[PDB]
Amino acid sequence: PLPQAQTPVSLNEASLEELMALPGIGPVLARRIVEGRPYARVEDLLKVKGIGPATLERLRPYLRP
Ligand SMILES: [Cl-]
Repeated sequence: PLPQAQTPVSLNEASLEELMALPGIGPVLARRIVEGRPYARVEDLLKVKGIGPATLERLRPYLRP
C-alpha cells in the first residue's frame, strides 16, 4: 500500500522499500532503479532493464525525478 503522503515518489531519492511500493516494482527492479541513478527525467527509467513502456505508462502518475 503506497501511502498518499509519499507520492509522487522520487526516482532519485526514494529508498528501496519506497520504490517497492510502486505498482509492478519488485526487489529486483527497485535495485536496478537505484543503481541507474541519477535520472534527469522520468523517461530515463527506460534505461533500466525490465521496465518496458507499459510498465512505465502505469507508473508515470506516481513518479518525479
Ligand atoms: Cl520528469
